[PDB]
Amino acid sequence: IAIAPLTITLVREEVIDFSKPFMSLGISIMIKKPQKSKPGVFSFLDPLAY
Amino acid sequence: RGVQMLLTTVGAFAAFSLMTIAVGTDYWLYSRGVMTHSGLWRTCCLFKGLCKQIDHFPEDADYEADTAEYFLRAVRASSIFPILSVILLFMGGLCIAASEFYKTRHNIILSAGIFFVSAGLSNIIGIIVYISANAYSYGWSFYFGALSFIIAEMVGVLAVHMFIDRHKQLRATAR
Repeated sequence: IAIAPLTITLVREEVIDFSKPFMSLGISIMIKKPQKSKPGVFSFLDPLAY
Repeated sequence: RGVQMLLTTVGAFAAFSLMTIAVGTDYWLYSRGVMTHSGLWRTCCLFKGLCKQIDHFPEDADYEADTAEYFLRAVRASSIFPILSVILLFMGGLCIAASEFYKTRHNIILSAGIFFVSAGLSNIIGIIVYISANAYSYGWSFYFGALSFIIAEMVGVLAVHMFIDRHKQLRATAR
């Protein structure tokens, strides 16, 4: 038996059995976080409009 | 009368040597990485007792989004503005000592006064650059630099005031 975070696909069904899916998810994209940016000169006018 | 000359010279050597010493050390005194001091070029610890080139404007952990690290950090690097104050002050004392003789009633004193006060502006602006980029206590010769800028400003006041005094003599005797 395979009790593990295994992704279920057609070809994987084509060879073995899977129970009903218990936890749903999607493909995820991960990056490095940048530091909290400081505005600078823009703070002179930044708010209230463009 | 000659009080203008006195205050002028004592302002020259005063703010000049004071700016130099400001370039020397005692610009920022605080815990290092452990406590040390630094003068925008190299920090010196209390290992302890030695020094190290500390003005490493780049550091190998950042993101550098867009002209923020490069332009600003580089501007604070090499201490351009305070060096501009150095050169401009040099022109200050040099051009005033030039104004000693070779009369040229009007142009010189006004000129050196202008470049001298504006030199002060370069000094303050540079200080702004420094305190800005540094983002705990300050160095004492830092206060020597600011005070140098101030005494410089007053010296410029006496300068231009003496210039318009000369104008008062000329236009006065003109009639």
